Amino acid sequence: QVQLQESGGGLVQPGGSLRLSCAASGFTFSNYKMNWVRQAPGKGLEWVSDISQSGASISYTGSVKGRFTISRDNAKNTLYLQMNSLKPEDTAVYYCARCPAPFTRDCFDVTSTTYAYRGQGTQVTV
Amino acid sequence: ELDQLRQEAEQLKNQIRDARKACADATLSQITNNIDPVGRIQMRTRRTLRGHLAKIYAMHWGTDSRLLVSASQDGKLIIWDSYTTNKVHAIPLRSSWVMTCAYAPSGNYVACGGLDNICSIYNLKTREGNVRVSRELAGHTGYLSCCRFLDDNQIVTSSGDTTCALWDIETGQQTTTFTGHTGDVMSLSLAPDTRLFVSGACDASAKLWDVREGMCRQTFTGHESDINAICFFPNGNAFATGSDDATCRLFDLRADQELMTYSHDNIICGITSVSFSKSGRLLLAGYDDFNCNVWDALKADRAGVLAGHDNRVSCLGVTDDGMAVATGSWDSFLKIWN
Amino acid sequence: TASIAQARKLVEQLKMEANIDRIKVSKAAADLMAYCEAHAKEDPLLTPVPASENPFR
Amino acid sequence: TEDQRNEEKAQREANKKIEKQLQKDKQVYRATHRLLLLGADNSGKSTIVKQMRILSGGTSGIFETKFQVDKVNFHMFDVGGQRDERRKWIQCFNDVTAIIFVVDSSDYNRLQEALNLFKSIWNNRWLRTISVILFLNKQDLLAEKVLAGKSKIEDYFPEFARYTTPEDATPEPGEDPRVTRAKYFIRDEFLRISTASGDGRHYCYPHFTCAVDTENARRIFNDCRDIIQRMHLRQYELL
Amino acid sequence: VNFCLLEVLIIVFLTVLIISGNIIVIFVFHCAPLLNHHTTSYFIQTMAYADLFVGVSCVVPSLSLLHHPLPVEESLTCQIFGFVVSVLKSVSMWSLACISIDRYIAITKPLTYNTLVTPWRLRLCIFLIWLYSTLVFLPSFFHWGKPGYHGDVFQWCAESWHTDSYFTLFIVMMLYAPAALIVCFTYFNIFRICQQHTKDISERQARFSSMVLFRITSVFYILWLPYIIYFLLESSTGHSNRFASFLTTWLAISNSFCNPVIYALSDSTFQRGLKRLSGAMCT
Repeated sequence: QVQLQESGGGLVQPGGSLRLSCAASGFTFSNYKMNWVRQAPGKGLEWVSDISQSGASISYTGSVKGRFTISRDNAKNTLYLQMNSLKPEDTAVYYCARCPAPFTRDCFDVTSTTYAYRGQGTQVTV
Repeated sequence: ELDQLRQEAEQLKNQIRDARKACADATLSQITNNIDPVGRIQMRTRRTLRGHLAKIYAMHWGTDSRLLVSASQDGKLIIWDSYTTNKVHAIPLRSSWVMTCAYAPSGNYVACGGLDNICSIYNLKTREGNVRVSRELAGHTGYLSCCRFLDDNQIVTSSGDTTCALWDIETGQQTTTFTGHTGDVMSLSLAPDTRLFVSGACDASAKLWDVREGMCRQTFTGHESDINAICFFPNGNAFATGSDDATCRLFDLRADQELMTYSHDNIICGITSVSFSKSGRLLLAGYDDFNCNVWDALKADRAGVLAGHDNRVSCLGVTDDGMAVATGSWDSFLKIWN
Repeated sequence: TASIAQARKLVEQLKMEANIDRIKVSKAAADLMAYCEAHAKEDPLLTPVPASENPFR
Repeated sequence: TEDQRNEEKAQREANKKIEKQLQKDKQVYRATHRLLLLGADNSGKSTIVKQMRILSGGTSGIFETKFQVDKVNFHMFDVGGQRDERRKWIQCFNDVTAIIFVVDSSDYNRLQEALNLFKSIWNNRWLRTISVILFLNKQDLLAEKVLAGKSKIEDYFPEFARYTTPEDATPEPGEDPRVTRAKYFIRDEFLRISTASGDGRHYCYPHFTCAVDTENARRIFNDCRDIIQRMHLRQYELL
Repeated sequence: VNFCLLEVLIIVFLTVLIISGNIIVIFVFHCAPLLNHHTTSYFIQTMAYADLFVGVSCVVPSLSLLHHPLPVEESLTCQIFGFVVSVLKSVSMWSLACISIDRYIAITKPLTYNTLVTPWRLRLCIFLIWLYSTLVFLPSFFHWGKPGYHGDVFQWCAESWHTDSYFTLFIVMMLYAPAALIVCFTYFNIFRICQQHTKDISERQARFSSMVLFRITSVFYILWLPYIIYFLLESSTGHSNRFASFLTTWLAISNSFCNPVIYALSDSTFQRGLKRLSGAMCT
C-alpha cells in the first residue's frame, strides 16, 4: 500500500516558523515529482509547491514564492516544506500530494475529490 | 476521533500485513529452481487488420476464436474475421469517444462505451442483417473504461466515476452497483465461473468483488501508480495487473498478497493492456514503448517482444483456443500474432 | 451521523477482508505450477503450432 | 464445399461493401478537424463555443459541436460530464489538431491552477504534439479588476513587480498601459511554460478574448492553419 | 575492347544498382502497412516503377555490348531504347514535380488539402504523366529528330541519326522547362513559408531568455541538368563531343538508382520501415 504521512504543524502565531515533513512509503520516492497542496477552511484545494525528481526543478505558487521552501531527500523518502514568515492566509490542511506517474513532468493533484496519492492531512493554523 | 479510526485501520491492516507475511514463507521464484524456462518465443504478424481511421483503443476476441470486435476512436466498431481478414461488420457509433468494447460469449451481441458515459449494446444476430443498437445503459456518471458480458443479459461495466456496475440489459437498470473503489477503475476481468470478478483502479488497488452479493470480497494494493489493465489467470485463482508504475503484478486471491512483480530497469512506460495465455504460462503486456512484451508468468522473465506498431499498444487479447494473440494499437492497425 | 456510518462501513469492509482463509504462497506457487504443467502440452503459444493446424498460415 | 464457396463469396461481398463505406467515411473524417476544448468553471468556454455556435437538447455527457469557417469543418469537444480528475480521459485526445484552452484572466487566484493545468497538458507524453490555442477570456473584466484597484495582482503574482510590457496592439488593448501590462503578464505566464519544452512539435497561440468576441472562430481557423503548416514543415526538419 | 569494357562496366554499375534499389523500394511501398496509400506514395511508387523500367531497358545495351543480339531491322533498337528510357525519365521528372505540387498545396491549402488531393486525382495524375511523356517523344518515329542521346552507346545510332533544333526546342519548352519551373516555384514558396515560421519560432524563443524530399529533388536536378545543357548545346549548332555526350547521358540515367539510395539512406522513418521489412524478410 502507499502511505503519505505528514508530521509537523500545530498552532503558530503569525510571523513564526515551521517545517512539515512527509514520510512517504510504498513506492520509489525518487522517481516521482512531489507536491505540497493546502486546503484553507471554507475553500477547495489549491496547489502550493512542487519539486521534481532530482530536486533541481522547483516551483511555488504566487503567494509563498519567497517565504516557503520545498525540499526532498530520496534516501530518506521524505518531503519537507520549510515554512517561514507565516501568515493568517496560511491556515490550511497540508497534504504531500504525489504526481500520479513516475518519470513525467505532468501532474494532476489539486482534485476536489479524493485523489489517491494525496497525503492524509495536517492541520496548520495561524 | 478520526485519528483513532485511522490507527484502528492501521492496526487491522497490520494484521493483514502479518497474515500476508505468514503466507510469505518462501517467494515463488525461490521454489522454481526445477522448472524449465520457456527460453525463446517469437511471434509474427499473421494478419495486419487495417481498416481503422483513428487510434484503436479496444478489442475483444470471440469465443469462436475467429470473430473479433475492435473499437477505434473515429466512431467505428468493426467486427473482423481473423482468419480471412474480412470485415464482417462495421458499426458507426453515436459518439466516437469509446474506450472499451465487449464481445458477448454467445457471440450474439457487442457492447461499447466511453466518454459518452453510456454502455451501448448492439445486436449482431439481427433478423434484417443490419446491426442496430439494442439498449443504452446510462447510469454511470464518469466515463466507461471496461465492460464484459457475463451472458446475453447480464453485463458488468467499469467506469471513471469510481464505481463498477452490473446491469440487466433487457431491463436497462443496474442489477447492482459496486461502490468500493476510490478512483477511476480502468479494467475489469471476469473469472471463468462468472461468479466473481476483479478490477484495478487508479487508486493503485486491484479489488475482487462477488457478482451475486454485490460486495468487495478482497482488496490488493501492491502497485505504486494507476492500474490500466487486469486479467484473471485462466484457472481463476490468480490475476495479473498492469499499472502505470511500468510493472506488472501477479496477485493470488487465496493468499490476498502479490506473488510476482514483472518489471525491468529499462522499461519506463505504463502497461496499457495485459492478457494471459490459455495455459497461463505466458503473460502478455501492452506498453507505451510502442511494442508488446510477453513474459513467463512463473519466473518473471521476458520471454519475448512483439514489436510491430508505430504507436502505443492500446489493446491486447488472446483467443480462447489460445492460437492467436491480437494486438491493436494507436497506429490504427491490429496485428495478429502466433 | 455520516461519520459513524462511514466508520461502520469501512470497518466492516476491512473486517470482511480480515477473516479470510489465507493459504501460504508456497502452496499458491505450487497450484500455479500444477495448472501450468497441466496445460504445458496443450498451449498453442508455449509451443508453436505446426502450420497445418494453424488457421492463419 | 459449394455452399462453403458461396459463404466465402458472401463474406468477400460484405468486406467490399464495408470497405467502400469506410472510404466514404474516411473522406469526411479527414475533412473534419477535431478540437478538444478545455477550461474551468470560471473560464467562459461555454460563451466562446456559443459565439462559434450561434453566429436537440441532450445530456449525453460531453458537449460536441460543429462549426464551419471557409468551408472547413470544425468539430469541438467540451468534455463536461466526467469527474474532476482528468489524467485518463485526456489520453483520448492525442490526435486532436488543437487543444483549446480557455482561461478566466480576471480571477488571479484561479490562474495558478490554470497554469498548472496548462503545464500538465503541455508536458503530457500524449499531448506533447498538440498545439494549444490559449483563449485568455474576460479581458473586459480584467480591465475592471486592474483599473478598480483593491485586488492586488502583485500579491497574487509577485513577478509582476519586475515585469515590463514587450509589445502591444494600438487600438483595442492600447487605451491604458496598466491593464495591457497586466494582460501580457498573464499571457507570458503561459508562454513561459510553452517555450520551456517542446522541440517545435507544438505551440501556444494566445489570444486576448473579451466576454463577447465573434472572431474566435477565425482565430481557431488561422491557428489550426498554422498548426497544419508547421507540422508539414516539421516533416522536413528545416531547423 | 578497352573503351568497350569501360563503357559496359559503367552500364553494369548503373543497372544493377538501379534494378536492386527500385525492386527494394517497390516491395517496401507494396508491403508497408502505414505507408500504403498517401498523396505522395503514388508518385513515389511511380518513380520507383519508372526507374525499374529504366533498368529493364538498360539491360539490353549490356547484352549488345557483350553478347550482341540484334533484331531484323538491327537499328530499331536505339529507336526503341532512346525512346523508351527517355519517356521513363520524363515519367520520373514530372512525377517529382507532381510531388512538388501537392506538398506545396499541403502547405498552401492545409485544411482543405484532402479535398484538393484525392486518390482519384492521383490515378488521373500518373495516367496523364505517362500519356504526356509518351506523346511528346512520338515525333522521333516521324523522322523529325532524335529525342535524346540515350542509345548513343550503339555505335550506329549516334552519327547516323541527327537531332533537330526544332524538335529540341519543341520538347524543352514542353517537357523539360515546365517541370523545372513547377519545382522551382513550389520549393520557392515552401522555403518562403518555412522562413516565415522560423522567424516566428525564433521571435518567441527570443522573448523568453534563460529534408529528404528536398535532397531527392535537388540531387535529381543537379545530376540531370548537365545532360540538358549539353543536349541543347549539341542540338543548337553542330558541335558535339562524344565523350561528354556519353558522360552526361549516363549521369542523367544515374539518378535512377540515386533516388532509392538517397531516400532509404537519408530518411529516418523510411529507414525504420526498411529495417522492419528486412527483418520480416529474414525471419
